Amino acid sequence: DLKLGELLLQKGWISREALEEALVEQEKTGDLLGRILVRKGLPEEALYRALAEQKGLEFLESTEGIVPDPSAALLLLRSDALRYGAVPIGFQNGEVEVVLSDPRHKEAVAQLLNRPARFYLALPQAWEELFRRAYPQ
Amino acid sequence: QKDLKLGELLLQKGWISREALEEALVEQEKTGDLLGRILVRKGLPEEALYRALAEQKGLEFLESTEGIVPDPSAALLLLRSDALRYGAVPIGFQNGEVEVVLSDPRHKEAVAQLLNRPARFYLALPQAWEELFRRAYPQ
Ligand SMILES: Nc1nc2c(ncn2[C@@H]2O[C@@H]3COP(=O)(O)O[C@H]4[C@@H](O)[C@H](n5cnc6c(=O)[nH]c(N)nc65)O[C@@H]4COP(=O)(O)O[C@H]3[C@H]2O)c(=O)[nH]1
Ligand SMILES: Nc1nc2c(ncn2[C@@H]2O[C@@H]3COP(=O)(O)O[C@H]4[C@@H](O)[C@H](n5cnc6c(=O)[nH]c(N)nc65)O[C@@H]4COP(=O)(O)O[C@H]3[C@H]2O)c(=O)[nH]1
Repeated sequence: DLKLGELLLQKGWISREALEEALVEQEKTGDLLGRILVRKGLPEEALYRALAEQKGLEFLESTEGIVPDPSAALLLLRSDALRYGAVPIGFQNGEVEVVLSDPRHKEAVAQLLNRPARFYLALPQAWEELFRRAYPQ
Repeated sequence: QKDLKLGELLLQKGWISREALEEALVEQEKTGDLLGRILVRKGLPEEALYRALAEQKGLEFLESTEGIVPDPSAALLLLRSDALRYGAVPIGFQNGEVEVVLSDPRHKEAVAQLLNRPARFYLALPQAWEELFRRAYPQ
């Protein structure tokens, strides 16, 4: 499995020197590598596609057409949906479809859901819009 | 940003190296291929090409067309044959401008002259463009 910097280097979004400079910057700042690269010109959508590939998620370019199934939303308390950044939106072939806000949360969410699931990843605004739709207050 | 060449823009953005751009331009010297086509074939992400080309012609790059509900009244402003020939899908209206999604930034001027009215242009990747076209203009 590839690290994020290598995935992006291979794709050609960043240069070798750019990756080295970002890693050197991270040694002093503690920032996530992805945030540094985005600040230096990596599109956020390109970052998220690479992070999705690294964790076996499907990146969703848009959430606007999703109609959240209330039956699926039942599988997480709203408080858990927010804290874990996970919106169950529906079912497909006996799996619950779940949209994550952060690929790092895949494992924690999957363990908790404890059932076959298909994981998606969405950018922060599209995720928030989808979350409010599925879990209205 | 509208005054820079494609290579310069990609260099400025950190998406191409000076070496890669030199190679591509020298090969174009012999082949006459479109420059972005050469760069992509040598490994430039197609989306990096489209983002730079969008900046160059003042177009808004669309990461996705899947959330667009094409307004049938805007689609009337182009015959289907023109929509496909010019690679332009009129999708709606905002503030008295028509919103138009292009498949190729090089066609912006020809579409603008034809529409003859205030317009807001977008650029979408080929697959995303074709999907939107077929929705706005079923056969
Ligand atoms: N939601 C979100 N998640 C992000 C972001 N950036 C990175 N991640 C994810 O969070 C994990 C920790 O990244 P890190 O703090 O930068 O720590 C990274 C980084 O310090 C470092 N390193 C990362 N990439 C490379 C590389 O290409 N070459 C070398 N030599 N070291 C790398 O290894 C550590 C683990 O790398 P990864 O396996 O890829 O695991 C990454 C990656 O899965 C972001 O902006 N947003
Ligand atoms: N849909 C689409 N459009 C594309 C593509 N590649 C380039 N274009 C666009 O089409 C125009 C013609 O580019 P070209 O035939 O390769 O002709 C180019 C190229 O031969 C050359 N040249 C291009 N970039 C550079 C550069 O950075 N430095 C130098 N010295 N010469 C360049 O100057 C000419 C004008 O360049 P531009 O102003 O950028 O104008 C470009 C650019 O707007 C593509 O792959 N797909």
